[PDB]
Amino acid sequence: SLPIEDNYIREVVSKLMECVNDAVQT
Amino acid sequence: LGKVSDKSREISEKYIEESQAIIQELVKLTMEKLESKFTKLCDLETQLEM
Repeated sequence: SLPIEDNYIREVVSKLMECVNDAVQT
Repeated sequence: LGKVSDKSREISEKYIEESQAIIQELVKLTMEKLESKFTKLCDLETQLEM
């Protein structure tokens, strides 16, 4: 139950192919 | 780019077949209103002559 340092608490803490397949064709 | 262009050029045609299907509706929907103005005007064909 000893408090810890504050600077240690602050220390521990498929949509791609759907266009390519349509850009290769047209 | 040509692979775009003709691919676009058919899509424009897809709206032309749209657009006349709107236009041939207005040529319908005007006429009844024009009919709704003949049936009033043939009233006056009597009344003025009265």
